[PDB]
Amino acid sequence: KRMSEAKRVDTGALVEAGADLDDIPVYLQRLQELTEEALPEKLNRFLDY
Amino acid sequence: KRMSEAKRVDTGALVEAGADLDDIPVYLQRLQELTEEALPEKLNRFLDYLNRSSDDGVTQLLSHIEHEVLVIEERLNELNETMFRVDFQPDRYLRLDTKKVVHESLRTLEKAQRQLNAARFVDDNGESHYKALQVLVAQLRDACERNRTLGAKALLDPRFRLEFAVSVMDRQSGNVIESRTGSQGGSGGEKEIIASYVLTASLSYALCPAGSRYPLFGTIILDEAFSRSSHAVAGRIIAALREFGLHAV
Amino acid sequence: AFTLLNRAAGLKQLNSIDEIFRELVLDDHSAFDRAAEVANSFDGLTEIHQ
Amino acid sequence: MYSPDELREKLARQWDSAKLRAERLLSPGNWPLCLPIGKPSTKIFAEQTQRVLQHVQRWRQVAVGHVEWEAVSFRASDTPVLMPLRWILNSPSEWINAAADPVVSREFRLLEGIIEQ
Amino acid sequence: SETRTLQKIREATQELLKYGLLEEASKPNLYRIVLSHPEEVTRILEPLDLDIGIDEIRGLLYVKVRLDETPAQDEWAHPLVRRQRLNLEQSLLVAILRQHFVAWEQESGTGASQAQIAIDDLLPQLQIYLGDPGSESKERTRLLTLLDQLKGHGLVTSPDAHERIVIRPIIAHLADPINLQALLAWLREQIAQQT
Amino acid sequence: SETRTLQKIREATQELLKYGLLEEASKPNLYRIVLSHPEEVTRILEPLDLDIGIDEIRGLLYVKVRLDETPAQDEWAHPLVRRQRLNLEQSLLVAILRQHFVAWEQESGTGASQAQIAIDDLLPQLQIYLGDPGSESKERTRLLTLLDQLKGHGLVTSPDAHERIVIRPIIAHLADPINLQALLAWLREQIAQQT
DNA sequence: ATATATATATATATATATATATATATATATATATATATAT
DNA sequence: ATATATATATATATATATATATATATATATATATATATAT
Ligand SMILES: Nc1ncnc2c1ncn2[C@@H]1O[C@H](COP(=O)(O)OP(=O)(O)O)[C@@H](O)[C@H]1O
Repeated sequence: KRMSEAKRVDTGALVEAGADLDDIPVYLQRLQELTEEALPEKLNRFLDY
Repeated sequence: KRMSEAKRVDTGALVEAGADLDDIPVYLQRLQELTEEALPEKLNRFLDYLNRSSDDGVTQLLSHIEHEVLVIEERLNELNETMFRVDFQPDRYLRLDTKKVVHESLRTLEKAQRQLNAARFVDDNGESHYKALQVLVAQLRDACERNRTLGAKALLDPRFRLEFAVSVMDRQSGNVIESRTGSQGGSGGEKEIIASYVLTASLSYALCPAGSRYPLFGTIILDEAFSRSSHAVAGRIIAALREFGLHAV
Repeated sequence: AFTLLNRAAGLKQLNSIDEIFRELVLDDHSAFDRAAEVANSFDGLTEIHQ
Repeated sequence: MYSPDELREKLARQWDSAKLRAERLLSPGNWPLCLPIGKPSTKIFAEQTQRVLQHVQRWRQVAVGHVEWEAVSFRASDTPVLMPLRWILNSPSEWINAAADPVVSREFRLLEGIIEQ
Repeated sequence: SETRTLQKIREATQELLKYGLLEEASKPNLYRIVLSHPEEVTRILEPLDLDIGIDEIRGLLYVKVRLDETPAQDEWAHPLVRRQRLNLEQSLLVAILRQHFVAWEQESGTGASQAQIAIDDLLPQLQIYLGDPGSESKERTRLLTLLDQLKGHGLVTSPDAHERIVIRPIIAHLADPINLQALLAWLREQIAQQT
Repeated sequence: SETRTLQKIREATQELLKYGLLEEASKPNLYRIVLSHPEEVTRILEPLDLDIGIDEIRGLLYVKVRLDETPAQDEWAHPLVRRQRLNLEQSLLVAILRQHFVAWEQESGTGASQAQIAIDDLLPQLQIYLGDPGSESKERTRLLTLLDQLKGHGLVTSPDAHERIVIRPIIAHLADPINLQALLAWLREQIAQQT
């Protein structure tokens, strides 16, 4: 259920793999990547610029 | 997976539904309901309104514009006929001429129309019919938002569907000698002759009641006399005015 | 005729014969109004189709 | 443009002739039997668009016998459009189906019995 | 009797030779003539030690040096080719143009030809490498000098009224990524030279 | 599948196309190879609507167009062949070379001995009409530039150690020298009037 | 039951429109020569 | 002071676009013949 919910909101990355107990590693890799960039946490300084 | 997909596509009829087997009958109810009732109803609605729109659709507008251009064709002949009864020069009379406009938009509309005709006969429950209708209506919309543009004018205005010209006629043989102002020039003061003559003739015709050989009303107002013209042009104008029997002020 | 007359009182512009026809002799009767409502009803039909 | 009604009426008029019934039983060479539907032309198609489409709709719903179909080009149409041209009945049973009257059944059965009875 | 080639085939091949490339979008009739007898085109170029390159995804045809029993050695030494050899800064600007081309391809697909960039858009990209002459007009002259030659090879259109250029699809093959790796190696030997 | 064209035929055909005209005395091997494979060469060239003209008396091969017979373009135009209109000075020098080549082919044979003339002999012929340009150095520069341009046209060779050029046989292969004859008549008439 | 009157289906002819080929004008690219500026 | 590079002028040739004329195909009109229905 959770993988499908993630697929619903994805844009461009989960598009490739499916959703099964063998696909899992791709999801975690994407989460690690979107944690490295720390991107979602620039928001309230950029809304100033 | 299947039910999660269905709820993802769901518009909201399955909002309260969950994700486990026991909820399955809820989904099946919607499946059977949609299949049996909703789809036939919507099909009938759409096809019925399209059939109504088929008679009331753009075809009537196109026919109306064709009728208006036909009316213009009619009346121009009557004024052209009246000019045979008088002479623009001591040896000549004058004749009107017209032609069709060729701005490409009209040809595109022609193609869209001829394609739309066939699409009604396609056995698809009105699908291709609707597609062609939308495609054609696109032209009308675009012209409407740009009515000022000459292309939209030609699309919608009967006056811009055709062009006009005038021929010099031999009073003796009735033959044409020329169809152009081959003496135009100077400071542009010569063009006024033919323009003033034709305008005067049209005004003369407009004031003749049904079958009246004369106009019933004879007063005409010309403010500023001949400010633009030279000497002899005024004499020509006044002679023409006398020929039609008006009362100048 | 009883408005064309009023036009005659101010006749000064004679750029083209066909222009003179289109501006003084004929009438306009352009059908922009018809097209607007025709397309707007087509929108309602499009909603059912959608 | 003949609707199925006119062709059916013509077949019934033929049925009025006892000799035609007798020959169509005694001379199976009378079968198959067919009638034309109409002659489409641009003079009709050009402005009778909806009427022609509705006539085609009516003929589309016919099942008895068979209906001939093919595409006819017209000046106002960008491509050829399917049209019906013929309606075919293959056996006396089809002719009786078209006639569809109690007296028709009476005479058909009575004559098919008389020839043997 | 005589081995005269069919007139349409001769027309198409003559045009292809005259310009060295042929796009269906531009000249569909000759392109389809070529792809109707592409083996004929090959067997005619084979006498000349030349070969036909085909890329239908972009609707493109181009001529390429063939391999003789000797693979043309340095193929640019082939007698027929009228132009010189390619050389570095042309390759640099080709790489930048191909970068923009692949960006446009990801944006809207490969087969189309709408990609464009202005003279001023180009100028910083090369200015990175080539330094500043001291005046904007001089660097624009540099860029236009490059573009003239590259148009001479069919890579780009002429500088338009907006001071922009249109990428030609053939760049997909001059910037052949295999050839890009070979050129990267060649650049490494250039480093060795610098060493 | 289909076999390749023979290597030497390909090489010789490409060589001639590059040079337009060639001599057995220059490259006898290619000359003999082509003359032993004329059908193959013309089959190679006919798709281009091209062909070769030869002169064994003088020992020269040269290309020639082989379009369809006499189209409306009697002043022919061919895609692969861009034509030229040599200037009145170039035409004057060509007429001078034509007249002296005609004389040589009588006093020294039709290419039996390659047609020759000295720089100091050509210069007076030009000086008949153009006069003294101002100095001997200017005369030599003028004539040498024109002769080099003709050599690029494949008409003459560079002067030998004795400042004697050699005239290629192609001069005898011009199409319509009647224009050259009229031009020379006009020149001589003008100089006779202007003197 | 047969005759006749009328409807319609067909064939041919001619008119009209659309497609295509060709002729001509214009714009650009080559292209080559010469004159002038700048570098060594 | 000389040589080289560049820019401009002449200028010519080629390609492209657009308009008009011609040829062909399709459609429509008219006339005739045949089939069917009605009346005697
Ligand atoms: N485009 C043109 N059309 C017609 N005539 C022209 C045109 N250009 C110049 N002329 C001629 O040049 C003159 C223009 O008119 P001009 O005599 O200069 O005007 P005015 O003296 O009335 O101000 C006339 O002789 C006219 O015939």
